[PDB]
Amino acid sequence: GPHSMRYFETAVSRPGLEEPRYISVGYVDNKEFVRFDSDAENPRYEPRAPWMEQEGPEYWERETQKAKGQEQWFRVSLRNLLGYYNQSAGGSHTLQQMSGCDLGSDWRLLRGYLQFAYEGRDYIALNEDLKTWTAADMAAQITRRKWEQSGAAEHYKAYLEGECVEWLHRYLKNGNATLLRTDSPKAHVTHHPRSKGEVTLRCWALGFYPADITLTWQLNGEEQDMELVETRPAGDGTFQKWASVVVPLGKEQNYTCRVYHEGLPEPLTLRWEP
Amino acid sequence: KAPYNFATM
Amino acid sequence: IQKTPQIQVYSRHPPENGKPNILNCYVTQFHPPHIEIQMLKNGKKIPKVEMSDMSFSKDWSFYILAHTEFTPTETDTYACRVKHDSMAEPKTVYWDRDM
Repeated sequence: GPHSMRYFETAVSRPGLEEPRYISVGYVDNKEFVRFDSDAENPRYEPRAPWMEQEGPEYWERETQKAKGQEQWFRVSLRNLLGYYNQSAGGSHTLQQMSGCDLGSDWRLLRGYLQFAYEGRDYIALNEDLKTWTAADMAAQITRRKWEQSGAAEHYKAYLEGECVEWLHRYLKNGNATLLRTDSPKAHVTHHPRSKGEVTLRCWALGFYPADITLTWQLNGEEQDMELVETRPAGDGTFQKWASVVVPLGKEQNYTCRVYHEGLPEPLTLRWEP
Repeated sequence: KAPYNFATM
Repeated sequence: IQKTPQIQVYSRHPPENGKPNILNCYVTQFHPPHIEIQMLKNGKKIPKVEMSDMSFSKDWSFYILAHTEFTPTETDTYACRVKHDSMAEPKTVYWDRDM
């Protein structure tokens, strides 16, 4: 709580070609579990989590036919924005969608999401009320008055309160084990010369999942700038992070790292040891 | 299951 | 408009001279999604480079993990050269085994 479900769609128009590349990617509780990609040999929705092999062949056929429709919804919407911003079809353009629902700890719908970006900037988003819109540009006003005109908000409201919550619920029962899974970080601190006689101590956390993790250094007390790096996939489903610090030579046994990760039964404490 | 959009832009 | 990619080059498993491994090139924070990522050994393109499916972040920028098998030695250098429309030049970032 909040358990959640999103679909992240992307349509990149391709100059010359008749229509665009479209990618849909579904997430439950932030893990990818389904995915459609239009330039695949046979383009279909596919599972991206073992516990989606559960679903039947009618599911995939029906979701695949949705992608095909979305694909065209984007092809159109692309052509239309081209007009709004006075663009040509000689250059590629990108239209993106985030949508779905969060469930509060009481399991009822907490928030709905339906938002768009053009060229990677906010364009139009459905407000939390699920009735109105916020528009970034003048250009989005054209689309806004269109969607106010056509009563677009309600129909998306229905998805968000219905199918989103229905199916999130069913996906959460199906994946329970897998979605609660956590791998613990295996940590070590390494020693690197840097200056003279100042040195770098770097605490690594390796092989963890999910990616949410906190590394902190400590000099008896509590940390002045330690460099850290943005959490990084290892490529095997686990993640990596490090936090380094600048330390005086010899005077570095006083220096402690802590790794906070939900899969850890206890936060780890490390320090350098030759 | 994914959404399907209504009025285009 | 156009966001310029960030890059970490790093291995999957801690490096050991002689030990086969996977080298990763995590490129994030870029837009438009179309990007070209090459991994280099000693200034030469590594031929058979794996490329994950492309996903976007909640702030709408894309990320991809480029990766390839490799066997770090005392001597060989590895880099990742990212070519993107948001930059005039490619950005080449060397793998550091300490980093």
